[PDB]
Amino acid sequence: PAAKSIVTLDVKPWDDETNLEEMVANVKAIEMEGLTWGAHQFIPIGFGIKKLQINCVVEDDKVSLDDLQQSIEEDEDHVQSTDIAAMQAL
Amino acid sequence: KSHINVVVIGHVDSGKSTTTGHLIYKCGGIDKRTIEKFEKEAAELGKGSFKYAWVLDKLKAERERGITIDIALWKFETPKYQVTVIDAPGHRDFIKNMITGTSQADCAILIIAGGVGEFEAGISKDGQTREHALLAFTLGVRQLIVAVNKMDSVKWDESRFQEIVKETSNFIKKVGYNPKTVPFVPISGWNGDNMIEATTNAPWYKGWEKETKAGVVKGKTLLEAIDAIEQPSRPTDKPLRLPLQDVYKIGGIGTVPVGRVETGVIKPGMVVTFAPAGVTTEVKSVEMHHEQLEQGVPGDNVGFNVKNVSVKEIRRGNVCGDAKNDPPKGCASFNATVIVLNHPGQISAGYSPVLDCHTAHIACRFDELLEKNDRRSGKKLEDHPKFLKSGDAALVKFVPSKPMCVEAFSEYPPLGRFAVRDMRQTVAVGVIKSVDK
Repeated sequence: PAAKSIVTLDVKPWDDETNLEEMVANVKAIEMEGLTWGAHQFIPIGFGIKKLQINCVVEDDKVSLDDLQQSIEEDEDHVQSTDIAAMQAL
Repeated sequence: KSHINVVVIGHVDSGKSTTTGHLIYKCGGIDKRTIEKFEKEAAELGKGSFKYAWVLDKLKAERERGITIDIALWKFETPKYQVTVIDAPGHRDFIKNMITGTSQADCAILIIAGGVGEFEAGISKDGQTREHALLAFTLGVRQLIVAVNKMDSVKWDESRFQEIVKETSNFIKKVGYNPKTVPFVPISGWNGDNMIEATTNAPWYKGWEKETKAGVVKGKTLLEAIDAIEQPSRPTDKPLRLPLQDVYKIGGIGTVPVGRVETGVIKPGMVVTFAPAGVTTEVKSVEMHHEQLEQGVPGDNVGFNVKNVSVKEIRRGNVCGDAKNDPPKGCASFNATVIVLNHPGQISAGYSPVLDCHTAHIACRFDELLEKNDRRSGKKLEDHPKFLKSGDAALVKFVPSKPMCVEAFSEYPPLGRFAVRDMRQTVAVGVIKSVDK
């Protein structure tokens, strides 16, 4: 079977006014062979700002995390940056 | 309890994930509700009796479907520690994360399969396992524990265990670890042998041992070997260093940078400087989560409000520190010991790939290949090598293409280790030795 890894990504908005529901909808709309979106939640990071923490399960041989991050960041209207908060073997 | 980070490494057939799952599960690290529903199901299948491994298989399936909630990090408490464990993924992009990631391990646990075929397959020179061990060693993870798994597959034979210990000792010695300071624990992750309770399947087993600077430490189980990890020291005494991840403009508040305190402490009222921006201001307030902190310590990801600064004057990659206590600065260049990983090709002076250091992402030129060295001792073997190839350790002079703030690894670890990206992977790992500020 294909080797897989669980990845938890932090997706940050531009301010305390960024529409977070649109932000996560746009992330989850991204399609990649070997990529499966998982659970997500919004976490307060201070001063009213909230970051999106979303898990995904990827097939090691098919999904480039660099490419995935770059794709998410194309949504400049909502996303300021992304970071890998955690990675775990499945 | 004190906190420590552990990274579990091993071949795909080592059973390291089953072993890791068992520890978290039986050390109360798994969510109560989760365990209940999966144990209830595990019981229903038969007359009632169930193996812990079956419960873990069901959890693995839920995790695989992307249903399990919250961050992908295991945590559990031992008698002495609060442990965060990273079961190392096989994904090639994990390499960069291991290097620049936030959770640096205090100890690595190498899980090895005892079976004849599986054992050899795991200690291959070009295997991902050796690469992870080499990376751990290079990044300063000096404590190591070896667990020889699947002992049941070899009928808990003493000779086989002894031969595995001998070959594995050679394996880790070549990486750089001193086998005498490493406990070798025979276990069966699946069955629980020597995990939390001592095994009853090996009369010849008297326990593991390891030499420390004060004496010899002994124990029987893997849990005891983890509890025996020597207390690591934190950088709370050093000057502040807080790499910026993001910067926000909040109406009525002002500019709000956000990042992780790597070293030192940040407090409201403190005067700070942002390098290489060159901006100095007072910290109005500090917040983390839903609370207004009195101080941010190493490990805390915080957002803080500063005045008289536009969200455009500071940005991701910049480093915040104390204005008067060894304030951070940009560099003209920096020298680093570089370990070239397995990648096709040769590196020559002029090479200018992108480097990831803390939150900085900047192309830096391998300005000069100063020396090629013996990796483990650091001894200079040649002056100005003409090129570097996979496996080489060398001292390289780097010149960043854009203003960049870095530190010597011996002074500020989090700002002194970096990953070199190219050819769709990390081609090298670096440890900064000096900086020309």
